[PDB]
Amino acid sequence: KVPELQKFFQKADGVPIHLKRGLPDQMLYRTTMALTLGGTIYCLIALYMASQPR
Amino acid sequence: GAGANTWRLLTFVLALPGVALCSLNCWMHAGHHERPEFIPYHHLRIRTKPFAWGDGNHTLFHNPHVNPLPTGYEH
Amino acid sequence: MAYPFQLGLQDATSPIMEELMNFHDHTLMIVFLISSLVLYIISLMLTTKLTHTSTMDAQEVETIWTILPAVILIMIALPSLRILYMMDEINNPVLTVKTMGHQWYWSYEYTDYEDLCFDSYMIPTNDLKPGELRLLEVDNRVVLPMELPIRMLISSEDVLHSWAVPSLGLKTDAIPGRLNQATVTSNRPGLFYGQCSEICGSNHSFMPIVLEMVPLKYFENWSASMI
Amino acid sequence: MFINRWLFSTNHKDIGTLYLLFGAWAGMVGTALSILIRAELGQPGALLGDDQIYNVIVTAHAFVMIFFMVMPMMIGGFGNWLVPLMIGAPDMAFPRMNNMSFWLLPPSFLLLLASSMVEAGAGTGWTVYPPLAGNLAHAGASVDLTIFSLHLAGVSSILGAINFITTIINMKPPAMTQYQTPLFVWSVLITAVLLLLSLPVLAAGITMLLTDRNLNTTFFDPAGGGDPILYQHLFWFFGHPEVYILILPGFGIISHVVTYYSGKKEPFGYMGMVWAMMSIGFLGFIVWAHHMFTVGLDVDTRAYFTSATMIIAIPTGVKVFSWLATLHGGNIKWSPAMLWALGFIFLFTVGGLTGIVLSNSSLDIVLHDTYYVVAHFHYVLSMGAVFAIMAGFVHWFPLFSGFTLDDTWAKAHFAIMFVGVNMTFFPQHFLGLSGMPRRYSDYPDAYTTWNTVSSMGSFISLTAVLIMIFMIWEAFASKREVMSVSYASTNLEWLHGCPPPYHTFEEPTYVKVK
Amino acid sequence: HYEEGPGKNLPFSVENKWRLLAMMTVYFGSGFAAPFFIVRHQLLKK
Amino acid sequence: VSAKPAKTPTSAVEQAVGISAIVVGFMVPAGWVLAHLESYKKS
Amino acid sequence: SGGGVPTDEEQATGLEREIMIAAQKGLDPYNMLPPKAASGTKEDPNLVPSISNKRIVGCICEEDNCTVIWFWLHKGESQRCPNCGTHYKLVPHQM
Amino acid sequence: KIKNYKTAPFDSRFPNQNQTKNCWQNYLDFHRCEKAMTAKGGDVSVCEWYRRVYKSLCPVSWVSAWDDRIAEGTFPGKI
Amino acid sequence: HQTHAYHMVNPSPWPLTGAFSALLLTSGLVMWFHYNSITLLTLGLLTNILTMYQWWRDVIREGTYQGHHTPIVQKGLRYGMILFIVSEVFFFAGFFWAFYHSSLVPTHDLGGCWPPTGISPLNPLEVPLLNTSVLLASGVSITWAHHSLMEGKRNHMNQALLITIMLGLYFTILQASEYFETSFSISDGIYGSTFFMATGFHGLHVIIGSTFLIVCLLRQLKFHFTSKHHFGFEAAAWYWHFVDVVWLFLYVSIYWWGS
Ligand code: HEA
Ligand code: HEA
Ligand code: CUA
Ligand SMILES: [Cu+2]
Ligand SMILES: [Mg+2]
Ligand code: NA
Ligand SMILES: [Zn+2]
Repeated sequence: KVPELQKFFQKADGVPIHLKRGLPDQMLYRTTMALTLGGTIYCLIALYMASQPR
Repeated sequence: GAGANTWRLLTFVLALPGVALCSLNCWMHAGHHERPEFIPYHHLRIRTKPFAWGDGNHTLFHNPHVNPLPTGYEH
Repeated sequence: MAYPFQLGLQDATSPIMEELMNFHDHTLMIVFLISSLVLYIISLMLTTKLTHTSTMDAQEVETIWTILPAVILIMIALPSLRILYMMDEINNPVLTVKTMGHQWYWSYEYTDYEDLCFDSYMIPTNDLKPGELRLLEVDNRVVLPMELPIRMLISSEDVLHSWAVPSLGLKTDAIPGRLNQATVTSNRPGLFYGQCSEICGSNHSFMPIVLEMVPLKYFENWSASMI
Repeated sequence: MFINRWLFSTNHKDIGTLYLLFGAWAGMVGTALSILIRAELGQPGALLGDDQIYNVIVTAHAFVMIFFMVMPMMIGGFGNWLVPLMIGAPDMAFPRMNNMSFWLLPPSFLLLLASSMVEAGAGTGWTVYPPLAGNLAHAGASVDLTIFSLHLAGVSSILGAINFITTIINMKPPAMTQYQTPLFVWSVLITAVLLLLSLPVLAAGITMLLTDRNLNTTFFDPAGGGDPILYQHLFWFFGHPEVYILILPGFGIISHVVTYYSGKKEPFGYMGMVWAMMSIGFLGFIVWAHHMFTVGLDVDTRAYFTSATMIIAIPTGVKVFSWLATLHGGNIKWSPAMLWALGFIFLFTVGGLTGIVLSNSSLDIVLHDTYYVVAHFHYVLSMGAVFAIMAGFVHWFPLFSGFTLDDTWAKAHFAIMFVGVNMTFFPQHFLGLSGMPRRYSDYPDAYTTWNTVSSMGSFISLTAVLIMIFMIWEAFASKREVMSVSYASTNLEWLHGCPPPYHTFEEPTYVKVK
Repeated sequence: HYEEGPGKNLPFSVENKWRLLAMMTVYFGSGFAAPFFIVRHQLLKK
Repeated sequence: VSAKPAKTPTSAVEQAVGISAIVVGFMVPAGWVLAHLESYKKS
Repeated sequence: SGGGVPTDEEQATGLEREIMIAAQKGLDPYNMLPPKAASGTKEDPNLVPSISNKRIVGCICEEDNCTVIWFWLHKGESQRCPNCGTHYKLVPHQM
Repeated sequence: KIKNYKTAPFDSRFPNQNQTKNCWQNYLDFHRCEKAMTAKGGDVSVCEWYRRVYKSLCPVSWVSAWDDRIAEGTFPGKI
Repeated sequence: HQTHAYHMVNPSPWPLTGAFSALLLTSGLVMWFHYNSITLLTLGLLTNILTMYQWWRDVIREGTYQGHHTPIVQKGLRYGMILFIVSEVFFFAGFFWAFYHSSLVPTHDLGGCWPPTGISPLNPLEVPLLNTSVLLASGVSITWAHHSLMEGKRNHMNQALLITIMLGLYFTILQASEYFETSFSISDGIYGSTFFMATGFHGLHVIIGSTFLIVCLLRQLKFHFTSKHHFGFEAAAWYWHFVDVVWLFLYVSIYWWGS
């Protein structure tokens, strides 16, 4: 199963190799970037809330 | 050097029988000791900042059979 | 203690700070010499119209180039090691005083005999008597006999402090759980002013040390009076 | 389009550009902190009140100027821009790790800013000595956020160091040796070696400090069995390698600038430069306890350590005298970067000589934590490293941007920069000799006058960097181009034009041995 | 492909002097004004 | 390094506006927060 | 127990396949080894192949010399080293 | 005797800057002399000089803490 | 085109995503130790595992399916891992220096002897020698695995890597089960602090090595490794030899000497 994935990944589509599989790599890349953006903004919200006293 | 069957023979003579023999040796020496009587030491069982899991006094691997709290043991 | 427009060090009272001052003059003369070399060469060799921009012998001057800074560093380092070994003799002291650096104040124990201890806090700026010094005057001055070897054991209760008097040439770390030793002597009586040199919180500027050095009979009278 | 070019970038020039931008921003943050410090020390009295907020400003000034101005700009920016251009490589070996190192840097900056914002404050000095940095004096989250800032910056610089060593050792043409490379390549090789050899020591040290703070260990608690002298040992075992890291790519930059603008084909004594840089790198690892001459060590230990300072004084003397020796008979072109390099030579000589005065433990009894130390480290850092950053920036701003700076404004900027730093840091020698300790928010009256003079000098340096910003804008307000560069045959980075294209060295260099 | 040439290898446009002057002064002024507002924050706390 | 004549050359007045813009944009916020410290100390 | 593990003469693909196929005939089109056919005269110059109209050429024209000197070399006749004068000629046809 | 003890002397076995081990070992040596000649039953005050050594050398907070832990029975030193 | 034999990487998000993931770990530890929040920390841990999975999966795609891995590239990756290993040497050496400075001169609060009074140390001749022998046997089995890889044996390789992985799992669960039933805790002075920090960091590194061995196994069962271009398995052998010589230094330093 390696030489036929070798045929699959040697394509001149111009797509980067982390969107070359089509659907599922695009799906978990989108979910990864969405959850890390949400985590970053909730991290800044948490840091700003911790900066203020009670 | 750079053989393949001689390394299988080497591991099947030395490594796994040695680990099995040491496992039997640690099995015949698998015996617990009694609980030592408790002295409230000061450089042992410190509490400066409480732990951030569960209650705050228990450690992460605190087995109550052997590990003492600063205020004695648990019953 | 310091006066306005002071350039050099505070002058010496202990013998140790006299040898430190003489060595400082020696090494600063050496620094002036080699800075004069560097400055005069860089002023010289950018101020010509002659040029030489071809292949040059890479290794033909390196023996003098290597032995001159080595011999000047040896000439620096030999009196450095001499005065470095001049602070670890057999002391055979007369008095032993213990200092503990508490949280932004000092505490003093004269407990060789008839245990005596007190605390030193700064006299505040609004509560200064006329003529006194801002940020350098304490409640209880720390009284010692003069021209005698005095052991001074320095520690702290909680954090890192630095018991320092510059004019006597003393600066020793006050480390919790650790007892460092200094020796202090004098040649003149009077008041000597130092302050903390290690970062110790929000009033780190606000702990001074005042060493009042008096004769032996007046130190005995003061020790009998304070107990 | 923008996101793939800059946020997802995988070539060295873009990452070097982002280094230059981030380090300029962080440097101006540090400059604001320095103006705040000299504003507290200007007149007697408390402009800010307590010493806690002043210590917060001092620690913030130290971390922001060390790990976020000289470190990323110097090592990352100049290495990423020039090292694959000097050795003729198309890119770095691991460009994704280089991009990760950049993008870990502003998390570390945000964590440092949040450490400053939390009401406890990390007012400990840049030495994070316990038990002051424990959970008793600083019970709070400021010291922990500081520790994680140092963790993130350390991981960034280990990744960059690994990438730099593999792209220098491996990505050369197969005919060139290691002794045919330019001098800045050697400086960043040795810098990356000491970076990955020194950074895990402070990583372990602040990890144990964190577990002492929040996991109830007694690594540095004297009431449990430890001692803070162990922390001092690990911290300075990193710490003197760190300042040699701060100064070595500056040595490479000034060697390149002095070689170029004098007209020379090569620096005088290339083998002497290479030997002295590896000697400084090898010998900075065994000199750390000159930072603890008052902790109460053995007298034999401090004798060994001051001898170690002398034998580390000799090879940088070889370097500075050979920098003098490569000015011999050269067509001295009076460029602004030449003025930065000559100011580097003189002021770094003065700072090193004051360090040699400090190197004697006998006088380090007197001058420990006074302002004499502050004058020493500012005459090396704030003059040598800053002047080398400015020399590299002025020399390679045609390469990075494509436009040439106005040299008249650059000479004026050097003039007021020199006046400002020299008037800032020369009375600190007298304040250290008189006996003002470090970390003080208020001083006695006898230290007033020099402090007043010193405060004035800081504002002049502000004017310097203010007009520096105008210089950059003036280049982009002029859009004057470059037809040609002189001495383009010896220097490889000038051979593709100004600025070089995105894809360089697709057809690599042709060099043969036989 | 990405732009190659003078002034285009930068993450910001340089085609106008005045908006780029405003960009530089707000970027470096935010840098210069961050620690001052931090010091204002711990003074305003207590 | 040779330099081309400027494609969009600035004059003296625009450089004066530029230096005044840098000075005012750097001295309004820091100067404003330094102009009253005792107001933050609950005057 | 037999083979099973493939050798890299059929499994390896792409650029690794290209350099392995070309390198077994003594050819290095992808520049991993220092080049050959060295003579500085104008009748037998130092030949350099390319895929474009010019190439950066680095001369170490005497041994134990630190600074390589770099110069662009274009098509046409044999240009010279800009301090020693060894002749370099460009033949841009390789792949 | 060795009395008229003005202060602590220069101990050649511990001549460096750190002086924790001097007062620590002198306090345990005083207690060990007390235990040894209480077991012997003789004049236990002949090593009273050793007592005055820790009067002069390490601070009264340390001595008070050590007295408290030896009164409760939480002394890590083996006496 | 491209005539240099170096590898040009496509634009990549996992620098940015892993960097902000590390930011989430640092802020999660701060919000856990001081404000007791788990959610940001777990979000960061998920972001690391997703970022590292995507990154190393794509490095697998370039190295195996697209053939960008020249000998110059493998030499560069070898240099990079060797430098990472040397960095971890100096990390564990800092921990060793902490333990040696702690135990060389015992302080007065401990009583002046190592071990301190009130603790019962683990004597080395019981079941720690079993886990030293387990790591040694795993090193021998991975050396047989590497030699069967170079020779061209497949089923011998599968048996060897399987026994290597299960002895690594046996080692980490044996260390964990012993540290359930140890007689002293993290708050039991400098001995407990040094011991538990050193053994916990070694346990984290051996579970990292076990995970790297597992992904090496599932790569090998999909025929990724050829007869000579098998740098992932060479990496597994190098990191495994690293982790058990580190454990040999821990067993000599802490368990045997002074206990
Ligand atoms: C750029 C960074 C840099 C550099 C290069 C150095 C270089 C040196 N440093 Fe320094 N140092 C710091 C940054 C740096 N330092 C910092 C940031 C601190 C503060 C740490 C703290 O907070 O405590 C510090 C602290 C510091 C101390 C602590 C003082 C104290 O705590 O009381 C000491 C002790 O002597 C010291 C010594 C030296 C020495 C001996 C050198 C030498 O390498 C200098 C040699 C350089 C030269 C240029 C001289 C060569 C020139 C010649 C002409 C030849 C001379 C030959 C003869 C005289 C014969 N440094
Ligand atoms: C990189 C290191 C660095 C630099 C540049 C500086 C620069 C300056 N430092 Fe700093 N300083 C330290 C590192 C540095 N310092 C450290 C490490 C301490 C010890 C902290 C402690 O006690 O723990 C310290 C301590 C320190 C104190 C001690 C406070 C106290 O203890 O009471 C003081 C006050 O006088 C001070 C002042 C200054 C001043 C007035 C400058 C001026 O030079 C400011 C002017 C600098 C610049 C303007 C930077 C140049 C940048 C540019 C020109 C822009 C670059 C951008 C491009 C090229 C695009 N410094
Ligand atoms: Cu005590 Cu500063
Ligand atoms: Cu140093
Ligand atoms: Mg100190
Ligand atoms: Na003030
Ligand atoms: Zn030639």
